[PDB]
Amino acid sequence: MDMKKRIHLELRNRTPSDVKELVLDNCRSYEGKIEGLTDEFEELEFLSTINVGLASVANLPKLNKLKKLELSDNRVSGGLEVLAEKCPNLTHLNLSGNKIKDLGTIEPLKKLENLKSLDLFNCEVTNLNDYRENVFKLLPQLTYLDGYDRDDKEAPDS
Amino acid sequence: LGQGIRLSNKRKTKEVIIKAEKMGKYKNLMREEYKNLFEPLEKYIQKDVCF
Amino acid sequence: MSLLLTIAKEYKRLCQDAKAAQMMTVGTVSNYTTFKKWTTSRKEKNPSLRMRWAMSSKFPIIANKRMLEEAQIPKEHNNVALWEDTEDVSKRDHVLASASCINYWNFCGPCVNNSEVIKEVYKSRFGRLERRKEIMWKELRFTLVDRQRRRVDTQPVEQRLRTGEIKDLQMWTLFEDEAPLASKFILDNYGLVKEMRSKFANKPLNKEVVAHMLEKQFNPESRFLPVFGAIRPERMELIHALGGETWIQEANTAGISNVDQRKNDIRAVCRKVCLAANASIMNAKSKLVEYIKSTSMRIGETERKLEELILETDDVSPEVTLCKSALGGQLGKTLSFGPMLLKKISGSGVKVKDTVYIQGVRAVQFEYWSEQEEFYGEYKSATALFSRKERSLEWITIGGGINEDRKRLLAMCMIFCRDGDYFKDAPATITMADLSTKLGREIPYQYVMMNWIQKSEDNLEALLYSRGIVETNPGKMGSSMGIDGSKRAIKSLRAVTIQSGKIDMPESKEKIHLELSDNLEAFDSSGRIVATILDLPSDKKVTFQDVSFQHPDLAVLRDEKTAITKGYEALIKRLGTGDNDIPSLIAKKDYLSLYNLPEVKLMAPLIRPNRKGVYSRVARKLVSTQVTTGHYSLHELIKVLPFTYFAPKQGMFEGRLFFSNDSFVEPGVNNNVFSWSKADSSKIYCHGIAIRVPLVVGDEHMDTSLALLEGFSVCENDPRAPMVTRQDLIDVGFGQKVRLFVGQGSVRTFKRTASQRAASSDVNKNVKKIKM
Repeated sequence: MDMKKRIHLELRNRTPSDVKELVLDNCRSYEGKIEGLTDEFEELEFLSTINVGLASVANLPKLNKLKKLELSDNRVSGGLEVLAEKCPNLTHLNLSGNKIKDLGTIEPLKKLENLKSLDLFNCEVTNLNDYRENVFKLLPQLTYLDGYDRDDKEAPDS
Repeated sequence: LGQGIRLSNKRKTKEVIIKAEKMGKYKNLMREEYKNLFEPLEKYIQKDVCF
Repeated sequence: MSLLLTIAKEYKRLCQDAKAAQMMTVGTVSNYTTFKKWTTSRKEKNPSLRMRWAMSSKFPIIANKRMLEEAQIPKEHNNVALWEDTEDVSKRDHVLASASCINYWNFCGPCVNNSEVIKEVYKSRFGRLERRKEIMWKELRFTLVDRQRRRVDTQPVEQRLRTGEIKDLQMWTLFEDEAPLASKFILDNYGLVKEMRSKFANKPLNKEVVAHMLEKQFNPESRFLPVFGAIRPERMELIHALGGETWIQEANTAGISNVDQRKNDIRAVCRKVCLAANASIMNAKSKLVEYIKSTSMRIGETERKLEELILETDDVSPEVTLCKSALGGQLGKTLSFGPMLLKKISGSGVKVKDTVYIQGVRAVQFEYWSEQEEFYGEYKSATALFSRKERSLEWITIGGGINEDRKRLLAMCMIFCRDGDYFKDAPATITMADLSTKLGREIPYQYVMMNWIQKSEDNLEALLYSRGIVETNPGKMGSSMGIDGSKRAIKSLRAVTIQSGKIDMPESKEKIHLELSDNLEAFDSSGRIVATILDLPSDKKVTFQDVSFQHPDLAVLRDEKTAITKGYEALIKRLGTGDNDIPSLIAKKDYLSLYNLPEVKLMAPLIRPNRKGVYSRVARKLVSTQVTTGHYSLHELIKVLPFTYFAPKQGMFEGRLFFSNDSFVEPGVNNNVFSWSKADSSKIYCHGIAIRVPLVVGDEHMDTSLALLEGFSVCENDPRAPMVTRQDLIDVGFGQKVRLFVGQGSVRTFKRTASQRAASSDVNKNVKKIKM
């Protein structure tokens, strides 16, 4: 469909200032660019954007109360600097299914001191040598990776 | 002498095959590398071999 | 926006006038088309001279003005004039511009983000290019060519359609707001429209060009041309670069475009169903029609209905002809007598009776036509032009290239004309058993002799001997044919002429509406037979791929998988409108009433009994999760519901839901038992069979208000109901009324209640109650 209509539909007369969750999976965004988002969304604490033909995350406005994000099934690559300035209080992130080649693209995520879990599956980075260990050494604050902590400790449900 | 040289047109759609005994008959068609390696020995050739 | 307000102001100003008001008030909207012609009418005799003289000037073109200002296009770069403020007489909103101005824009000017959409707009020509690139040329040779003239197709095209089926498609992809009522072709071909719509959406484009290109993408260019060698569109599109009257550029082009495979598969299916219906004795007609409508097949990605493809193709075969006749499909004036092909050029006649004695004295009636008539005939790699006269083959000429084919064509022609003494006194070898009636169905002596020839070559030799033989006179040696099929001999057959060079196939752009009998023999406003079931191969076994024979008799599955499929079908049929159905309940979030449906109660016995509770738990869980929010996938509930009938329990779910026949389905991944795709969201594949889901509600995957149309219908107009758009149409309640605008200059009233019944059955059954 289109992120605009999807959003206007999810907003069943509700102001964009009292919601705590939003989902936009199985939609479309022209040029793989966000469309319809603003800083009006303040109380939002969760987001889900999956399989929407996205390619970059530059347009996303400033969201502080957000503490979980999902960007799987898209083809984003390179823009992880924007996440730090816009959402500094983020804890859970997911990127499985996107275009990720090296670690230099991941380095910015170190500044997300509030980060706990990260999900990278089906990406090229996973096909390297000493990838879990090197990542952990890069992002020490992190504890969970693709659902498994150091020593392969399966994470709980929630 | 082993199997003879082979000819071909530009697009390679056609290709003649010739034996060694007759390479002295088309020495004009062959490329300079093969040409400078064949004339000095034509003396020692009898039919298809080298004495 | 402000532009809208400007349009309103312009409309007001224009209505203030009297003539404009009279014309915009009188008549309907169609008058626009007429008005489109009385304006901007001007032509030229020799645009060539005019063009040269015109371009010679220093500002020869016209162009928009505001587009230039916005494009910051100046009037010079390093001293070359680019345009000048002025007004053309016709447009009044355009300004004269230089040829140098175009160059300026391309080299340095207003850049755009992307333009690969072009490859889709002109897909046919990029396909031409690719097909060319995948060729391996070969040597060139010189010689004479036997180029026969004939009607063929030059444009390879998939899913060839009609024109009425296109004028609609050009709208739902580009102009949906201005769309008309949904036609059947749309409701049937949903995924196709969705595909064509996914590419030309949210793009900056000129739409008229796209529509024109789509017309070309769906038009097989039919031409009457000289041809040599094989006949395939992949070749005819570049025949100009393969050979002429005196030269040939050899090249292999066999493995491209995969066209004729579809046609041969179609013809095989037609033969199969024709034989099946022939197995009957009194209803083969209705049996065949049922087999037709109860069948579908895949083309590339999409699934199409057989009866729809049959009415689009032009394969003149004794199988396709019968089908197209049953469905009342008109067709050309082309005959068929066994494997050969025939076409009448001139003449007339009428049926007449005669008899022959099979063995000793056994009278058997055989018919034959009266006055002289010409015919063209075409067998494998062989052509002929002959004439019949009162049960005799008057003359014949041939231009083939093979002896065997020549002889077979000659024999089949002699038969077609009942020429010879055999039709006067049949041979001893034939008997009453070989006569006719395998199981009661008679056989005219014609096809009898046909199979008698196909049986042994010596029958053919004797038949040829039945034709007069004489000594090859001088000079005619070249134009003579022996018994072996030699271009010359010392003694040759009677009234025969040979030559090198095929015959030019005739042509006629005519159509006829024929019928058929209960014995599968078509008639054309006369006692002539154009097709039958005796002119096709006897039988053969084939394994058809990507096909759907959704009919009991035409099925090989057992009662178990068939029961599963029928349960799924019944469970889907509850996807309509009205309370007690799943859509209303979903809207009301009554995820519980679904567990108590009767259909799940009928499919429950098929569930594995030792773990039915655990599966039930999981199913109910998923349902609530999907229903409570609103983010659901209709293709998963229809799959998991049959398990929610029993009571939950405790246990380890290991990923798969088994039935009682060691066949499972998995919730989230497609398998052999239940498959589907986001591309074609209107189909469900169970055990290979396909199922058409109605379009009543649209979940996350479905697209653009083309998935609600089977839930709406027309009703008596009510001015009280509100008028809304095509997007808010989803927020209505099942059973409500609403006014709406359709296409252009038309408003109606709709109601969100469906009607699954059609007119076929109602017309067919009601007409059967009148012949009594």
